Amino acid sequence: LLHADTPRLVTWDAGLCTSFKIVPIVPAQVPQDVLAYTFFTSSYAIQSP
Amino acid sequence: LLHADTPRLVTWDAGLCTSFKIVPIVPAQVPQDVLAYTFFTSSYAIQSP
Amino acid sequence: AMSEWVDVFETSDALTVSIRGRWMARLARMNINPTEIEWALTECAQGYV
Repeated sequence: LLHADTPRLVTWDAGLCTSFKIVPIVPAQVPQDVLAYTFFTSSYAIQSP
Repeated sequence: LLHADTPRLVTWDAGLCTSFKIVPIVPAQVPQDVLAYTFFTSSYAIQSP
Repeated sequence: AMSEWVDVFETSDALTVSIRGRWMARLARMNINPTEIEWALTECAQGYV
């Protein structure tokens, strides 16, 4: 055994390196001219950042 | 009836016109930077020749 | 087929990034290589092993 009260120095994060997040305070839904992207018979929805 | 012991000359092959095939002798799996192709929300896997 | 390290663009925040940047450095400076360990442990032994 290794009894020493050793500190964990090496640690990893596979996620995003950010500490601030943008949130909605007052929701809303508005009409739009374009509703989605289409490819042949497929159709993908619009995802905003 | 047609009794004659007639030979089959005309025959067809819709497959591949090759007679040699490449095989794996010793398998292996290695880590890669790229894992697949992505299109909008779809994602296709990488198929090697 | 995987790279030992990589630089990528992606959502994140300069502050957090900058911090982990220094944390990186600090650790890296603490590096040792086995050869050094050989010398250390051996010298401690006062020459019996």
